[PDB]
Amino acid sequence: ARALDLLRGLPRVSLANLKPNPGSKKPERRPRGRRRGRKCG
Amino acid sequence: TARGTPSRFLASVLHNGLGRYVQQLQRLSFSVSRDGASSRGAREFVEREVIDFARRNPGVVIYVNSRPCCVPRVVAEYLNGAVREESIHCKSVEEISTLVQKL
Amino acid sequence: IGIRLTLPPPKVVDRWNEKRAMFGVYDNIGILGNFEKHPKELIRGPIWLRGWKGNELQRCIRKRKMVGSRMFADDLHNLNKRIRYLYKHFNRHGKFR
Amino acid sequence: RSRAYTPPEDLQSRLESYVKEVFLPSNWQDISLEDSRLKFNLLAHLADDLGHVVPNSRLHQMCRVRDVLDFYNVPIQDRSKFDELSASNLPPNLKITWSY
Amino acid sequence: VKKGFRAAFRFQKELERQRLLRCPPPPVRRSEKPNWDYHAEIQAFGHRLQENFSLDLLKTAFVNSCYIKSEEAKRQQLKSNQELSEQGTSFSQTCLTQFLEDEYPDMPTEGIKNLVDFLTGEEVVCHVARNLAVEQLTLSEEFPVPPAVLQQTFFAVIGALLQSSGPERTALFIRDFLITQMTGKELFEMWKIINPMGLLVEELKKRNVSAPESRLTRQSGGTTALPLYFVGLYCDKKLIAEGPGETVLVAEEEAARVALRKLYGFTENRRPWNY
Amino acid sequence: PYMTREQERGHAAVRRREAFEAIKAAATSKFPPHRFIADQLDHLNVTKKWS
Amino acid sequence: LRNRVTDRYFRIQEVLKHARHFRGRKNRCYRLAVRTVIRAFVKCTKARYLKKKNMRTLWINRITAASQEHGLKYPALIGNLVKCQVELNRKVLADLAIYEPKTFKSLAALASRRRHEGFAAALGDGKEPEGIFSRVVQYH
Ligand SMILES: [Mg+2]
Repeated sequence: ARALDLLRGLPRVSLANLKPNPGSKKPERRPRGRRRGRKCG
Repeated sequence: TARGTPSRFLASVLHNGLGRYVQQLQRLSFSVSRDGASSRGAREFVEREVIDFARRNPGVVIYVNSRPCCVPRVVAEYLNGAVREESIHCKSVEEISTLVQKL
Repeated sequence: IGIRLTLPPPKVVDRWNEKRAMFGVYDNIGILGNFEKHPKELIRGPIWLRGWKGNELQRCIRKRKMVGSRMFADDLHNLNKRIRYLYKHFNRHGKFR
Repeated sequence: RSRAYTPPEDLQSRLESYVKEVFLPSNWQDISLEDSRLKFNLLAHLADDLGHVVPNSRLHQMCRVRDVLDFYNVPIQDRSKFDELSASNLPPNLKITWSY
Repeated sequence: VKKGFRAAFRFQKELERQRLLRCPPPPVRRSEKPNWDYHAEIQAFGHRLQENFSLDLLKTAFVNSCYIKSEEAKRQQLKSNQELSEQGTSFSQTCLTQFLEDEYPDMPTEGIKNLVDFLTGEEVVCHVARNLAVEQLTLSEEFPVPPAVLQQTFFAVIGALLQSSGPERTALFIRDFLITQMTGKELFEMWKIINPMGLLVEELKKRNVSAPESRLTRQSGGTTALPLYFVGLYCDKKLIAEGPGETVLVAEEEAARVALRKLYGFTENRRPWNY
Repeated sequence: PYMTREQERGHAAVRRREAFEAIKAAATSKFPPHRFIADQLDHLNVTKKWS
Repeated sequence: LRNRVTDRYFRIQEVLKHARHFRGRKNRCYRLAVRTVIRAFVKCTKARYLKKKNMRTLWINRITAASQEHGLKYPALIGNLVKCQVELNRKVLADLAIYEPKTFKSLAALASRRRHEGFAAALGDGKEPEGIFSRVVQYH
């Protein structure tokens, strides 16, 4: 694992570094604004 | 819109190109939080490029103030007294080297 | 013009409060305590929704069947009306069928 | 306690004292350190002789006295950023104040 | 009471801006404000003008005499500006007259003396010194720096430059900053004359040319309140000038100036300054 | 016309087939992109500070 | 109300600052001021098409003015400066009418001499030598 040596130079993982996997969280689509809500779908 | 905003004519300061070209930038004043997430790109500008920028323009004196700020700023002062304070909050290194070379 | 003319009193926040410093302890009590307990026997709340998630029609139907015998009378009549409303909403109305 | 470690000019020599005190054959820069007594003793000398510990993240990486030799001939420099910039040739149109 | 900090913080900083549009502060100089370093800003000064000053000599070209008489009166609870603003005023009063005579070898001694009285007077040179950031590098007693002091200080900078690179650099530094100030100006906007028809007769008698005849070349609307005349100035049936005007005595006075601008080589389509 | 219909029969069939086989190989080569340890560990940088 | 909007003073003031110079109640009341700021912003971008058009008919009207002092017309000047391969546009030609009128007397002379060289060429249709100002400089 070369990836663990990359962890040495990075700062420590806190609860302020966390990020879900890209694709795991979809954006919630809510009816405000010109596109999403006029008759709101 | 142009009726809602002022106007002016095309002018240089002191006939800037006739005899010699005088760089109109006088000062640059960065304020970068050391422990602060918004100044993370601007910390690398002070790291990498603020030495390299300070040798392409010797007539501009640069200050890096490095205090507890929440929104890092660059205060560009010109020879005629106009002050442009632009905010480099959460910008990359690339977006600041274009920001500062534009000022 | 509802915006305050003075800035509000400061929010101090104790990050090393006893609740925050020991937050999370025994969340993993099953997988490294020989499974004698589940992590949902740590959750403390209403007796009907311990270790159980549902929408509002599943929640009021479950609250009625578990705790409706000792609910207050004008508070129970609101629950039967609410179940009768959320039945009609969730089963008869909506965009998708 | 300061982390400023400078590799001395004689690290190749002081190590040959320290392999020989942990053992002793030739090709003394390629001993496999798979014994833990032979790894603890060699690395508890080199910390107490030099003031520079092996980190836990690099501890399993050193299986050869080749690999212990080059951990000690790198320098560790531990300074603040104001110390790092002001000792780094600032041009005279550059002022760095540090309100901290 | 809606909770939250950020709108109350924006609104607090946007009421401070309204406190400055109702109660703005009096001007303080750049020295007693944050981000200032005087030995820095004097080095960076010369690099802007592309000139190699010598910093002991440039630093004292900002120490005025009035600054000194406050420091010693405050010391109860330095070399001046004067030596360097004497070599820098006498040089730029003499290096300017050499350029204006080589470019216009037909202007008299009375006009070029008044051209150099304008380029070295207080109102051009304190527009040059204010946009070259001299006003922020001075040491003086008061603020904003009065044009007695700022016209004095800017020539001590030219005085410092003369002893640091000599005339063959300083004849440029006046050509690039004081000579460029006459660009896009008419002649009698600097050298203001009374009765140009008097000044035109004697210049014409000097070149052994006879009298100019005032004469009405073109006109329009002579019985209205918006007339136009063109008064042509004939010197033996050749015109040397003609000028317009609202009435006849305005157009004859202005055609006298049109003649002097052609006589002196200060016309509008004259050859520009070579830089 | 320079040729007739009998002369241009199949005269571009080698390039016309080859052009579609690049349209077909464009369409049958859809996949999710490679996902790296680079873009994941790079989010640890958001708490980078100075000493 | 769990979370309500505190930033609403600053959203009103992005639209009211653009309406400050208006008349009546469309500078103060946001509901009227948002329909006029929108309509002012629609007119501002559709006037980038009419600034360019209205400049050119102003240039054409100033060229028609000055080419009639010299006897020509606008089409006899502009079409004939093309046949002399002189590719000056309308903005510069209106600038020469006002600010350099000895040159506009030269361009009205060049356009008219080429105009006479076209009548005198197309009378004897067939092989006749071109005028001096009728030769094209071909580029290759
Ligand atoms: Mg609507």
